[PDB]
Amino acid sequence: MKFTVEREHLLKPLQQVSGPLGGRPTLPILGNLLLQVADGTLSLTGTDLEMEMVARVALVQPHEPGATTVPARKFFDICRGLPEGAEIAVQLEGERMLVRSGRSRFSLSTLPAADFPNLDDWQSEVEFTLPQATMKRLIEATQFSMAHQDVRYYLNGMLFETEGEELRTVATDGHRLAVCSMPIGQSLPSHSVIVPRKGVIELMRMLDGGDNPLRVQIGSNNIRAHVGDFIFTSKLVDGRFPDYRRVLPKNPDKHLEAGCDLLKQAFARAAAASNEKFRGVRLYVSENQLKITANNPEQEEAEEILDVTYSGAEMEIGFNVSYVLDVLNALKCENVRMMLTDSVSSVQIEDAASQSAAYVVMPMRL
Amino acid sequence: MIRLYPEQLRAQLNEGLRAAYLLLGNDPLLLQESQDAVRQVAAAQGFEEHHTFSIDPNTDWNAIFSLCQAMSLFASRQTLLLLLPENGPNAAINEQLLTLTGLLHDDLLLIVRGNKLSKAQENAAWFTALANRSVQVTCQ
Repeated sequence: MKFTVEREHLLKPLQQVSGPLGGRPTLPILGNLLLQVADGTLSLTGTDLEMEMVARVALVQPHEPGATTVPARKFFDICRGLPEGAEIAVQLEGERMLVRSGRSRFSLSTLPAADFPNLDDWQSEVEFTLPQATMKRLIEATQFSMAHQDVRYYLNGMLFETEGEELRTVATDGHRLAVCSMPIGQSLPSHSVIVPRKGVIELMRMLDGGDNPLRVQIGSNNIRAHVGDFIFTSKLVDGRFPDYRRVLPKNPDKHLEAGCDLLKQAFARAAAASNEKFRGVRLYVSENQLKITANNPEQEEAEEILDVTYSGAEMEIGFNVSYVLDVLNALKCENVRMMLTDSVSSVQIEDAASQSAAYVVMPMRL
Repeated sequence: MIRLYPEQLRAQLNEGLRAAYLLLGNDPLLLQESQDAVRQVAAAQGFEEHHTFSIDPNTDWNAIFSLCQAMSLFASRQTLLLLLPENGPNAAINEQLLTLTGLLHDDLLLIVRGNKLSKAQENAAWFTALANRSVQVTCQ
């Protein structure tokens, strides 16, 4: 194989495939990138065995088919170390790979492409297309609620499910839950799968909002996303994600509505006032009013009252400031709505305008 | 406070499950076996959420304290293990553990671990609280 590429075209990709890896080669070959040239394009592939990234690069100047494997980091630095605008002619020769540019010329060791733990193709059970911005919104609106290293592994990821012309994502960690749905103008069979935390993060990263629409493929043990010249593949978590519909407060009767920005500000100084930040906050709802207070049991305290739109039956309930603020920051809007029940049952925060996204937070002991 | 050796755990943990378990002793297998016995009989009755902390001068105790403070959407009870330092509780670990003895409710199964309780140190305000309500497995 052989190819010549403006240093600028090869940089972005080189950096993408040999991306979030770099812990320690669990295996030699794993610290290598697979380079394949065939039919006008150059394909670079990186893997950690949980998820793989592929980058396609159009070969405009003369090129020659072939395939090999080379240390991802070293090769990247080499390229990154050349002056910008410099063309980079790469050529396989023996069991070494030559990188030549101007008069700088290096040669890296290799390992047979055949040995690269490349994923042998699979078959998608479902697939569709949505704007990159739609996927971005779905992941952004709910990813902060994923579990992290929880013992219930099926929680250390994000759920993806379809029904009708809609795609939704739901994340949870036992305590708070986020869910968001978006129409994608396509009749989808209803399906559901858990994408790993690390997979979601990467998918997130690779979205540039841009014109390129995203194209998704859910297989049976993997999920794939083509965004322009990149292709992300990840394994799905093998577990049963809990039913998010059974934990949404049922037929709520207590409903308050306030200014998002204001609710935030109040919790911010209920936090600042708390010397025991694990204690959290204590809210009190009464007709068109909300008394919030950082709660510290052995000290008397200053409470701040807010003018809110509430009514029905007054009550008190404890909350973890994080959870709540997380939701307010996620619901970047003017007014927020909250639906309650008990001082022991969950609550549901939501934009007062749209209902794409919904958040369920479990109250604190108090 | 009951005091029963590693060997007899399967019996006392089978009949009664405490809100606290002090698995002290510098024994490699006994300690493990005992906790793997509690986290075992635990899972039995609703405890799907487990946690663990390496107690030192860096541990985020709010995570802990606010953890005992939280309520789960799926009612999954929790098993809070703690890997105390090999030289017994430190200067003030006797304060937070005291705070912790206060945070304890029934869904939360505290499980402290380490080696023989610091000679006479045993007096810390916390150990005192747990005293009546828990079990002390001699994994020595």
